[PDB]
Amino acid sequence: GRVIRGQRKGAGSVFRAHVKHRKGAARLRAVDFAERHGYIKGIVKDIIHDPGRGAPLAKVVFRDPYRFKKRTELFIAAEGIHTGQFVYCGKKAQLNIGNVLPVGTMPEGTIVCCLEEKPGDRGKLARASGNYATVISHNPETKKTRVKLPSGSKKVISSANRAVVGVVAGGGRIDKPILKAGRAYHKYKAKRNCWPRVRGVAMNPVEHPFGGGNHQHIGKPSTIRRDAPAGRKVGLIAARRTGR
RNA sequence: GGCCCGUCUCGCCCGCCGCGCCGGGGAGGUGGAGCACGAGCGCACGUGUUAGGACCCGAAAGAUGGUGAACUAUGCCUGGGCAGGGCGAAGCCAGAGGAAACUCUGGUGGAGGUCCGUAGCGGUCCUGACGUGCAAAUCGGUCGUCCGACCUGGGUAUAGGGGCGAAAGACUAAUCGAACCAUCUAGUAGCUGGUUCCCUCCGAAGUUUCCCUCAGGAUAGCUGGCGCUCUCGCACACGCAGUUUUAUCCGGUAAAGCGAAUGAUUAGAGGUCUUGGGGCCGAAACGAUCUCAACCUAUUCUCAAACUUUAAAUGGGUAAGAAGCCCGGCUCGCUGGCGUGAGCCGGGCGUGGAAUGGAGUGCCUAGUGGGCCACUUUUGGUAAGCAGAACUGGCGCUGCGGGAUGA
RNA sequence: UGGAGCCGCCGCAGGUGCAGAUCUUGGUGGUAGUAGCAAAUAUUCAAACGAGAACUUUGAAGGCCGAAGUGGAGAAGGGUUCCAUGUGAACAGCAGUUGAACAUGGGUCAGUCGGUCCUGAGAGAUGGGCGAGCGCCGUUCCGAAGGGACGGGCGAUGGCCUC
RNA sequence: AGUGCGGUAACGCGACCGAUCCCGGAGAAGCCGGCGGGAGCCCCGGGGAGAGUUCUCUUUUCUUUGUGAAGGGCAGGGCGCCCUGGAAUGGGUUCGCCCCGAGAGAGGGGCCCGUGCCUUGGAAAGCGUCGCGGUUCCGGCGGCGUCCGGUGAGCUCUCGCUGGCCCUUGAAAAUCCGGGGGAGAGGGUGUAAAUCUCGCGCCGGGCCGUACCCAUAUCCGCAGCAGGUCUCCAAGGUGAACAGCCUCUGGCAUGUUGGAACAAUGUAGGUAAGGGAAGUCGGCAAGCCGGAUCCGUAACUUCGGGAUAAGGAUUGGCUCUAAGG
RNA sequence: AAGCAUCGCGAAGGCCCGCGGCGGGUGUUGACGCGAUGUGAUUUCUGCCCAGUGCUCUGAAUGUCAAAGUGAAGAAAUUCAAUGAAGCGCGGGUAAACGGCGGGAGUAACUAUGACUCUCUUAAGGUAGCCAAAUGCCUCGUCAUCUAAUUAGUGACGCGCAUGAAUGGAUGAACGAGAUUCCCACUGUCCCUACCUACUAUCCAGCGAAACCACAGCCAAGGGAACGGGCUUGGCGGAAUCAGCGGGGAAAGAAGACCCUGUUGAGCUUGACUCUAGUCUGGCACGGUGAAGAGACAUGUUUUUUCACUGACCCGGUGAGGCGG
RNA sequence: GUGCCAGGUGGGGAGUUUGACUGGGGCGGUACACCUGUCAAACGGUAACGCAGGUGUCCUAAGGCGAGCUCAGGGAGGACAGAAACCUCCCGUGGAGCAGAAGGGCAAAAGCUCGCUUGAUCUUGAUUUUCAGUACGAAUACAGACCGUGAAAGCGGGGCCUCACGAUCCUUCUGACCUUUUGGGUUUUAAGCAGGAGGUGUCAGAAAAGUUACCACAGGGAUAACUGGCUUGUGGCGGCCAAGCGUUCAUAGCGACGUCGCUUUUUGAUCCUUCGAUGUCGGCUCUUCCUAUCAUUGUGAAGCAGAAUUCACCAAGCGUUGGAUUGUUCACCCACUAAUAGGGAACGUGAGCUGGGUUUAGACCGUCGUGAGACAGGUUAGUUUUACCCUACUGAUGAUGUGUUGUUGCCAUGGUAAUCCUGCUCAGUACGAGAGGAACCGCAGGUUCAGACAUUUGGUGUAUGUGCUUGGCUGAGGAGCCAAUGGG
Ligand SMILES: [Mg+2]
Ligand SMILES: [Mg+2]
Ligand SMILES: [Mg+2]
Ligand SMILES: [Mg+2]
Ligand SMILES: [Mg+2]
Ligand SMILES: [Mg+2]
Ligand SMILES: [Mg+2]
Ligand SMILES: [Mg+2]
Ligand SMILES: [Mg+2]
Ligand SMILES: [Mg+2]
Ligand SMILES: [Mg+2]
Ligand SMILES: [Mg+2]
Ligand SMILES: [Mg+2]
Ligand SMILES: [Mg+2]
Ligand SMILES: [Mg+2]
Ligand SMILES: [Mg+2]
Ligand SMILES: [Mg+2]
Ligand SMILES: [Mg+2]
Ligand SMILES: [Mg+2]
Ligand SMILES: [Mg+2]
Ligand SMILES: [Mg+2]
Ligand SMILES: [Mg+2]
Ligand SMILES: [Mg+2]
Ligand SMILES: [Mg+2]
Ligand SMILES: [Mg+2]
Ligand SMILES: [Mg+2]
Ligand SMILES: [Mg+2]
Ligand SMILES: [Mg+2]
Ligand SMILES: [Mg+2]
Ligand SMILES: [Mg+2]
Ligand SMILES: [Mg+2]
Ligand SMILES: [Mg+2]
Ligand SMILES: [Mg+2]
Ligand SMILES: [Mg+2]
Ligand SMILES: [Mg+2]
Ligand SMILES: [Mg+2]
Ligand SMILES: [Mg+2]
Ligand SMILES: [Mg+2]
Ligand SMILES: [Mg+2]
Ligand SMILES: [Mg+2]
Ligand SMILES: [Mg+2]
Ligand SMILES: [Mg+2]
Ligand SMILES: [Mg+2]
Ligand SMILES: [Mg+2]
Ligand SMILES: [Mg+2]
Ligand SMILES: [Mg+2]
Ligand SMILES: [Mg+2]
Ligand SMILES: [Mg+2]
Ligand SMILES: [Mg+2]
Ligand SMILES: [Mg+2]
Ligand SMILES: [Mg+2]
Ligand SMILES: [Mg+2]
Ligand SMILES: [Mg+2]
Ligand SMILES: [Mg+2]
Ligand SMILES: [Mg+2]
Ligand SMILES: [Mg+2]
Ligand SMILES: [Mg+2]
Ligand SMILES: [Mg+2]
Ligand SMILES: [Mg+2]
Ligand SMILES: [Mg+2]
Ligand SMILES: [Mg+2]
Ligand SMILES: [Mg+2]
Ligand SMILES: [Mg+2]
Ligand SMILES: [Mg+2]
Ligand SMILES: [Mg+2]
Ligand SMILES: [Mg+2]
Ligand SMILES: [Mg+2]
Ligand SMILES: [Mg+2]
Ligand SMILES: [Mg+2]
Ligand SMILES: [Mg+2]
Ligand SMILES: [Mg+2]
Ligand SMILES: [Mg+2]
Ligand SMILES: [Mg+2]
Ligand SMILES: [Mg+2]
Ligand SMILES: [Mg+2]
Ligand SMILES: [Mg+2]
Repeated sequence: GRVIRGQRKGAGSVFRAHVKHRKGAARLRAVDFAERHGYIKGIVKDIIHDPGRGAPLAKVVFRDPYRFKKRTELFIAAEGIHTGQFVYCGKKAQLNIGNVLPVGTMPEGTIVCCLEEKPGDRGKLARASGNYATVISHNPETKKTRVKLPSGSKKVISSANRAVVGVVAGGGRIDKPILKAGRAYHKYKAKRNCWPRVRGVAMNPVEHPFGGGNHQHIGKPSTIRRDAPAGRKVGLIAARRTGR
């Protein structure tokens, strides 16, 4: 048969991301002497909307402590961050909203977001539109910390890394329905070509493993194993349960 | 008969540089493509069987390497475009009714994947026109939509078992259930079509057996050619038959029979064989009357491809002599009271019933392996110009006279 | 008729005889002077040129496209098709004195109009990696990736070595 | 002493030192609605020049009736620009909004666009008329005019203000400019260093394409093919309309031919007494209604609609009245 | 398509591309995200079943279990025995996974049926709803109604060959170039046809092909290879043509597509036969250093469990900008 | 994590297969390897998806000897005991049994019961059976040994005879003081020779699941779906006899139990033509033909009194309707009518029409299948090509002879055409108990058809004849024009 969709998505070139009008990479400020020992101050110039993202970004300008130059950064502004606000960053930073500081120095129970997974990767976790990670417990020896991710998972992350304080601005975005194929088209047009999703039962049996037959039925069990090959692994990928 | 090699059986004898798990020999079975005082080699010609393009033309295919996103499918970048009207969302103003609570009314306002509708986009219906057209998909009326999932130019990206698809296996340059170009490739085909001068002579088969065999091959059969071995209407013939006769056997078919067996089956008559049921005279009785289920005795009617005592006609084998008789004698390890039986020698006797034939034998070897019809017999079927058999003859392969025409 | 080679016999050899193959090439008939030259209302009179006028030209009349045009200019594409003169052999499915046909010529002038410059979607080199290999992957990734300039110091020629 | 001066200020004047460095802006931003300013075109009342009718009328019908880029001045828009002053009895104000003690009305100013008018260009040229020079060749010669105004939700273009929508936020770089600093330079009392050049003066700007068609005949469809192909401009009338119809500017000969008759069957339009779908698989085709104004509008419903539901009346011309600046 | 509901994934990850690599898309991404599904707005509801096929969880409590390694015999090739990973078996979960939802017996004061109870193959046996449906062979089921007449339409009944609950059931406003039935007006659809117009067709001036063609062409019967233009017997036949016409030429158009055969293919599916990419697991090498601990042989050898270090190797950031005492 | 092995998963992907016979193919069966009786026509041989059947086993004895008896059944008897329990006598040609299906064969056996046994052992050939005179399987006499049994003759190397079974290659076991193991010697191992086994049931022997309506190719009328051809079981129709129905009375009208025929208007049966194509159903239109006559004309018979209605003859001349439903062929219903008879012409008729439902490709539902998919199950939307050729026909010029022309005509031949009904009088009469209820000739007219014609009426209408008007244009009036014929 043909190569199925999803299997065709790996090559790209029609399925790549629409990264034309996006305003850059939303990354934390990298670690240095000021991040490690003290704190350096920056100003929030403006807040911008990034295409394909439900969260607004914030242009934050710092002064470079080694060369005379105003360094700008792309943070994700917490809900409540206004322009003209002094965002501090480092180890000695005070605990308030929009003030990135390490998890080993913050008290536990702190609602944080834009969390680093490994120390130094400029912010990876819990930073979509309204999500937040919580700090459960610390550990003085070996510098480890327990962090609850917004999926309910509970992860051992080292205490050396940092996160901005608060929730991601733009919460409640999924509470409103789309109401239109047009609004869903405009939503995914800024992201990537993935929205018109033909069900594989309605397809011919040569471009999908569920197509064919005089009636639109699946025919085989839709729950497939993890050890399934490419072009076959279609349906419910290694389902533990499947019902309501 | 004899000999060589392999294998099997029964037994003994001979020789040594090394006396042995040595080597050789006898007789009798049996297998070999052997010997038995050679016949091959080399070249050329004809035919047949093959491998090769293989008599010629022909596929649906498969693989390898490249070319296309000028059409179309989708994503991105940059530009362009979309009259005039209808309904009147939020917000806002004013008035009226009442107590706030509030409720109506008149405006303003211009939202909608809203409505009519132009340009644009597309193509429902007339299944209209045309249908060797204007056109390898157009035209007219009627149409759907026309501010958002809209239309469109240029640039660009995705390339063939790949792409792309609001998903029709649709599109991918008039080519898509796997594009196009070139090569392997003159791919293969038990399958269709065709196969080129004359005359003479001979001349078929659709059948046996086997094959994943049923449109085909192989093998026998039918056929042609090349020959050989012999005989002679030159005073002087051994053998052979789709033939008959003379003797000798075989049958179990037609017919006939079942007063004979097996199976079916009709009706009277005479006998308590022997019980029993509906029964009638009787408490009952083989005491009188008959009945049928199975009883007997002689009779009587109709049968049988898978019954038969009998039993034809047509048929099938044999013998009609010299390869036959009559004698005398050797051999035997078979059998053996002497004897048998078989094999070798030597000698003596020729028209072996009718008519007709000149016979025997060895190589190659094409085509065929779809048949059909008719007298008689016969299976299945209501029957068939139906299907399937037996002998024989025809058509096929064959004209000619007749049946008006015509296998 | 033709104008330059050819045949009989003995032998050898072959790309050696056509009526077919929806055979291959070329040519020609019936059909047949037939189908047809019928989508978007329409032409008419007089004169000039000529051998020749329904189609050329001029004048007049009547019409059509009706400013989302049958108008005036560009892009892609075509490449001389643009213009003048002459011809009417072939083409303009009738004709033509006409044409985008033929034959001679001629015509496109830029600091300001565009390309040229930049970058977008993207393409594509060096390093690096992969691959038997033509090469392929990738555009910051396993890079010593700058060839520039101010102020000062040394040295040197050129121009009236002062500058 | 002297790298300028003026204003309360927004800022202005013809220049008005300045580096490596840093910061910022322009480049550089969606779609739609509404309003306002300006232009081009259209309309009306006239005045001039030339053409048409004038069998009757018509101070009449048609054409024309202007000024480039580049500087200066002034109208006209916009201001989220500044000063005085502090407002409820709330005010100003738009089509709608909206604004105001974080400073509204009322005064006084300032900046930007000024494509509009005048002005240099510039009336010499262009146009419309009348009359001539020259046999011809001849880019001519002269007499006049190119004027005064107003309206409009008019069509198109441009600029500005404001609002709506987005689970859409609507591009980069080349290049140019401004600011913060003060490394550094200047001459020492008539000169200089400087002039992100204030005015003038001098030289140069190389290479490539430039014609025509652009579409019922110059392109692609085998062709002068009823097909396909991206755009700019858009007159008058009727009319809601850039719908349809007629006309002006411009264009053409009816689309690979004409003549004579009007047979059948065709193709495309129509019309039919009486019946109204009885025809046919099937109201297929055809036919009825249709614009606007005034009434009126059911069931159901997601309370938005249905809905132009269904169903009635009117529509011409002429002469007036009243209202709308 | 929005709405609804699932599944996987916390980055040495999920899905996927790639001959290849510290390769690449999602990713300028981070559970309100990405990838794979089913159903298809609103309301309401989504019953029972894990026996089967799938998917998934742990388990030295373990049947099967390859290679490498361990021990025993021999002169060795070789053989034997124990150990024996993942996966299959065993045990839970899972139906908005694929799917399935039948029979038998007893039982109610008329009969009938079964509210109730037990069992089967195999796990429950069709729940709420709905229907002669687009779904019902019988069938044109039965009744009511629409008609003069209805195999059509609508409303009810359920005995439903063979309806049924996200393989979604039911209802439902608006919408539909979707499919059916009736009614009002309307009309040549028809009774039943008629006439007019334009372009053709007709003739003419000029120009002018193409399909097709064994020979060509009047019929009745007979026979034939079983429907003759030709043969036989009859009927008979007479030059050259024009406009129509559709009866014939089993007219043309294309080596029937239907059905069959071929030891001919191709697209697809899987519980067909062989394989294979990917993926999971085990062994050897890259692969080092220390700590305690358990087991086996035996009076040093092997299987090893976890932790600690970086020095190989991997990941992240930077303009490798302050790392350890 | 990489490199290399090992194990699981694997239609994500690749290659390939999906037997044969067959009154077309699938389904159903094996007629695919064998055996008996018949077919089978008196040697043998002989076919069909001809008939009845049977087989892929079973037997340590059911094999091999020797001995003794007779079996099944019947009659007669005997306590329980009867029809069948056990004992005895007689008859008893096999009418029982021999493992099975059938046939043949058999009486001191080939059966039953005993006693002993393993000839059911090893090794060469020859022959028969299907046959090509090749195998395999089975069998037939023998030959050499070793044996069993019996007193011996002899019998026996499997089953009383006809079936009970299997190549190459590979593997396994057994046997020889067997050969080789490639320089020589030993040993393990391996290869050889022969015999047996592990099996090819499609049985002379590939290793093998489906679907295609998205399909393709080479062919076939060797082979179907249509029509045509033979037959007529079936469908329809007509006779022969005559027990009865009919108040008596077989035959006015019918007619059982039986039997003889016609038709291709129905379905069957066959495969003879066509698969280098003969357009596959209905309906619309239109023409001709048959009679097996519904009505009309002329008649005969009735259980014909009249009316009405049945049977039968000559007879196809003229008629056989409008609709609701269904695609319908059929069917049923409403109404009219004299009557609403049955059929054929390639199941008349697609270069005549339509495309309604079969019968492409898109879809939805139900059943089946894991699936792709299938369903004379239901629904929906689905391009209907060409005549200008020859003939036939409809019309039109014409043509040959009459010396040429014109007028007037005749005529062979060919076509043919009229049909049916209502009202009045007869007549409320004939007839009849009554109810009811005719017929002939006349009179007035209608239905269908045919041939004409436009006085009237209706339609058409571009005399573009004449008014009325919408928009635009010629300066206005007048006169007009365009708007594919502006409209009325
Ligand atoms: Mg589909
Ligand atoms: Mg698949
Ligand atoms: Mg199913
Ligand atoms: Mg060849
Ligand atoms: Mg050859
Ligand atoms: Mg070939
Ligand atoms: Mg292949
Ligand atoms: Mg269509
Ligand atoms: Mg059509
Ligand atoms: Mg035509
Ligand atoms: Mg399909
Ligand atoms: Mg001869
Ligand atoms: Mg064959
Ligand atoms: Mg016999
Ligand atoms: Mg007999
Ligand atoms: Mg043959
Ligand atoms: Mg036959
Ligand atoms: Mg030669
Ligand atoms: Mg020739
Ligand atoms: Mg003509
Ligand atoms: Mg034309
Ligand atoms: Mg032009
Ligand atoms: Mg020219
Ligand atoms: Mg010409
Ligand atoms: Mg103010
Ligand atoms: Mg130009
Ligand atoms: Mg133009
Ligand atoms: Mg017009
Ligand atoms: Mg015309
Ligand atoms: Mg003309
Ligand atoms: Mg033209
Ligand atoms: Mg009428
Ligand atoms: Mg009807
Ligand atoms: Mg209609
Ligand atoms: Mg309504
Ligand atoms: Mg689901
Ligand atoms: Mg459920
Ligand atoms: Mg389960
Ligand atoms: Mg229920
Ligand atoms: Mg109806
Ligand atoms: Mg109903
Ligand atoms: Mg169900
Ligand atoms: Mg269902
Ligand atoms: Mg013929
Ligand atoms: Mg015809
Ligand atoms: Mg064929
Ligand atoms: Mg074909
Ligand atoms: Mg075969
Ligand atoms: Mg092959
Ligand atoms: Mg293929
Ligand atoms: Mg398998
Ligand atoms: Mg496969
Ligand atoms: Mg294949
Ligand atoms: Mg077959
Ligand atoms: Mg015989
Ligand atoms: Mg005995
Ligand atoms: Mg012996
Ligand atoms: Mg015996
Ligand atoms: Mg299908
Ligand atoms: Mg089918
Ligand atoms: Mg045949
Ligand atoms: Mg037939
Ligand atoms: Mg009959
Ligand atoms: Mg009687
Ligand atoms: Mg044909
Ligand atoms: Mg035909
Ligand atoms: Mg008669
Ligand atoms: Mg009808
Ligand atoms: Mg027919
Ligand atoms: Mg026809
Ligand atoms: Mg047709
Ligand atoms: Mg149809
Ligand atoms: Mg279909
Ligand atoms: Mg003609
Ligand atoms: Mg006559
Ligand atoms: Mg007038």
